[PDB]
Amino acid sequence: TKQPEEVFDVLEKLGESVYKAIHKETGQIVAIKQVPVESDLQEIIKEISIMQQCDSPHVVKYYGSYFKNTDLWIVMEYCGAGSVSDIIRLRNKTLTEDEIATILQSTLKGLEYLHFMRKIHRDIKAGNILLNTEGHAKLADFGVAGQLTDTMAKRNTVIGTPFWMAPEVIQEIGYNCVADIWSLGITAIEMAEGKPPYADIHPMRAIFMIPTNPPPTFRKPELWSDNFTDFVKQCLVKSPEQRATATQLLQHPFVRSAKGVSILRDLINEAM
Ligand SMILES: COCCNC(=O)Nc1cc(F)c(Oc2ccnc3[nH]cc(-c4ccn(C(C)C)n4)c23)c(F)c1
Repeated sequence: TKQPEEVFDVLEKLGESVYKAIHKETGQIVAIKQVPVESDLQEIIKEISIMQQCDSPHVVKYYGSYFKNTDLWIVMEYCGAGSVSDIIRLRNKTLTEDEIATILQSTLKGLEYLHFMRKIHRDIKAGNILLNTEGHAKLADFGVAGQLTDTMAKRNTVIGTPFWMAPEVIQEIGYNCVADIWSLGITAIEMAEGKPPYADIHPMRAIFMIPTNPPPTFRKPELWSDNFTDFVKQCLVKSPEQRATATQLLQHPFVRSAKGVSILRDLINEAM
């Protein structure tokens, strides 16, 4: 119930509108997203309602909102390294298997938690996985997330970002939490190659082919271990009923043996 600029000292812009700020009472660094109150709020409202219901170390926290002048200030957990796709672009380097194993282990714990709560993220991609400066990965951008309920055991909205969308999401048939596991497999290729399969095709053409085409594979299979190859194959099983869960993939040899967040220390330092 206090004015936002007496609670927060706003520092630099982080994105275009998102700012770094200090919570003046604890010295904790936060991210503040500022949107005009007169803008289209549909996805911000959806996003904030999903984040408010989540309490996981693997999901970006929401701390609250304020009116300031004619803007809405949305206060969130600060992830100082930015997104995985920011880190790939900034270093001009794809991630090693070990870096990918460590990031995807934390991503999978975030998926396991969301899936237990009957949430589907629906936009899993390197752009939507943020790292804090200590190297802990967090799921962000709940703008298109779905909620299963007792009476609605499936969603059927064709939604997501085309290159990352599961075949059953593109097709008319309903789907459930394991749509995110397909998106995770595409994200694994994205982190290893810098872009998803079909990145150079028109998105609306790519969406037409994903349901009919075989599961994608690495562009240069000889670069990658049997474990990494098998991990991607399990993620990209076309049958949703047969596809591995987040819990099961946490035991996959590629993930189960991942190094701690220290292997991301070089990576984060170079990026920042
Ligand atoms: C030219 O290409 C682009 C350049 N890169 C670039 O803009 N990266 C970048 C990456 C970010 F993650 C980013 O946002 C954050 C940064 C730190 N900590 C955060 N905590 C929460 C967020 C965040 C930002 C936006 N959201 C909404 C989905 C509600 N949430 C956040 C941002 F503002 C910018």
